[PDB]
This record gives sequence, C-alpha cells and structure tokens, in this order.
Amino acid sequence: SALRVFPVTTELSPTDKTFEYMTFDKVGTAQIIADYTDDLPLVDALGTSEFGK
Amino acid sequence: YEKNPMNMSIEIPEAFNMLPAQPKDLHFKVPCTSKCTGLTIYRPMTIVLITGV
Repeated sequence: SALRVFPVTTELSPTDKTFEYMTFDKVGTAQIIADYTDDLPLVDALGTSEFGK
Repeated sequence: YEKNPMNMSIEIPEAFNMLPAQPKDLHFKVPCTSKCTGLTIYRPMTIVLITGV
C-alpha cells in the first residue's frame, strides 16, 4: 500500500542520479524616525540545500 | 559721471539658475549658482568723486 498511501510524483528524469532542493530565510526590523534622518535598519536573506539519491 | 557703456560696465555672463535637486535618504538638496564680474572702468577721467561731503 505504499504507492497508494504516499503521494507519487514524476518530476525526475530517468537519467538523473542525485537531486537537490533549497530553503530560504530572512531577517529585519524597523524603528520610528523623523523627517531628517540618515540612518535606517537593514534586512538580509539566507539559503540552504539538501540532497538525495 | 557720464552714463555710457563705452566708459564703464558690469558683466553678467551667467544668470541665476537652479540645478536639479539631489535626493538623500528622506530629504533633498537644491544648489544654485551664477556668475558676475563687478564694475570695470575702461575710460577713467570721466568720473569725478567729491569726498568729504
């Protein structure tokens, strides 16, 4: 019952031999400012991956 | 004195103008400029200054 209990996908070519997927992340913040300001907080991103066989 | 453009003159090569505004974080800066020379006397002895009045 494996093929009927878990989903089956076909997004993989018969010649492929390893696969990989990606993951993202972010950081940031904000403040209360005035009209004449020259500094503001910044944001960024991140990334990661995993493999298979 | 004698009012005659061949005796004394004032030159304005570049008239007053405003450059496009340069933006910053949340405010702008507007510079202005112009050109001038001053008074030039080509032919003296046509002007008399009575001092100590």
